[PDB]
Amino acid sequence: SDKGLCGGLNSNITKYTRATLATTESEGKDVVVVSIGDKGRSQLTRIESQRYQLAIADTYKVRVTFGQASLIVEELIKHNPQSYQILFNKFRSAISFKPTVATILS
Amino acid sequence: APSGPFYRVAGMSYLRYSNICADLLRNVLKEPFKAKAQARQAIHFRQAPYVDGKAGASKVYELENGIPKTAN
Amino acid sequence: EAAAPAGPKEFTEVWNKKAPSTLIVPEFPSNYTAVKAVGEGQVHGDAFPVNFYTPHSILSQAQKDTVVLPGVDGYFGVKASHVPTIAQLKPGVVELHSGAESEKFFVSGGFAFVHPNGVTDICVLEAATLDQVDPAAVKSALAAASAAQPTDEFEQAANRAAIELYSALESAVEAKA
Repeated sequence: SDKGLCGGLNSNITKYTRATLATTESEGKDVVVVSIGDKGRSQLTRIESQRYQLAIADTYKVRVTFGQASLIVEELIKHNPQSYQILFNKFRSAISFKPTVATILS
Repeated sequence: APSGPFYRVAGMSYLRYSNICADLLRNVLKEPFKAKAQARQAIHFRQAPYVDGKAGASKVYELENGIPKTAN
Repeated sequence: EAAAPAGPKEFTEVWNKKAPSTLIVPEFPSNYTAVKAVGEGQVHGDAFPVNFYTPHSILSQAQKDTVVLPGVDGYFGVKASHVPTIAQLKPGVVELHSGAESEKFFVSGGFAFVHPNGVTDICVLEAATLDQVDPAAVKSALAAASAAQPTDEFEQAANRAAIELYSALESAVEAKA
C-alpha cells in the first residue's frame, strides 16, 4: 500500500516475500526485489536491502490503469530475468485476503 | 538490431505498442464515452531505483492523455 | 529438457521445508480458474465458449457460434472445434455472432487464443463497439498521421501503428448495416 492504516497487510506479504524468496532459491540465483507501494521500501530493506533495486510508489493516488501497469512492467523488463514473481493480497471477500504468488516466465 | 515486428525492431516493447494503439482508439470515441475512457488512460505514479540499499533517484509521472508516443 | 518439475501442487510440498510452519501456502492463479485448455469437453456441438476480455471489462463470457477475429494475416473466423491457435490480432473488428444477431466490437490489437478444448479467449486492450466511435475525427488524426513522419525511429513504429489503426477504422465504419 501507500498509506499505512492497513493493519499488518504490508507486513504479511513482506513476510510472504522471504517465505517464497528463500524457497525458490535452490542454486544461488540473482534476485531483484521490487516493491510497489510506499510501505514496501520501508519493510523490504529490513530483510533484503542488497537485492532491493526498485521502488514504485504513488500508484493508487488517482487510480490504477493498465497503461500505468504497462510502464511498471517495461521498467521490469529493462532487467531481463528468467522469471517474475508478483506478491500481492488476493481480495477474496471483505474478510479473507489470501495472498498470491503469480509467476511469469521469460 | 533486434529482429521481429515493427515495434520490436524499433526498440519498443509490445506493452508500449499495444497501449499506444489502445490510446489512439480512445481519442476517436463518442464523447459520452471518450471522457470515461480518459479515466483509464491516465498514468500517475513514480519510481525510484535502489542501487545501494537506501539511496534515491527517480522518475515521476503526472500523465493524463496516455502512455508516451515518443521515445523513452 | 525436463529439469524442473514445477506446478502449483509441487510448490506446496517444498515450501513447507523452507518457510515457517505457521504460514499456509500462498494461493496461485490456477486456483481461481476452472476452465483449462487440454481438459477434454467444453464444446457442446454448435456454440462454443468465447471469453472476450479487456483489462478493464469482461465484454463477453457466454457462448457464441462464430467469432470473426481480425488476425494479422487477415480476418479469420472460428467455429466450434477449431484448430488450436495463438493469433496476434491487428486493429480490427471482432464480430461476435450468436445466430441471426451479431455484435461488432472494434479492438486495438491484442492476441486471441483458441484452446484445444474449443475455448476462445480474445485478449485485447481497448475494445470499443462501433456505435460509440465517431467517423469524423478518425481521419482528422489520420491526415495528421499521414503527414508527420520524422526520422525518429521510435516514432517510425508509433506513427506506423497510428496509420494502420485509423485505416482499418476508416474501412470498418463504411459497411455497416
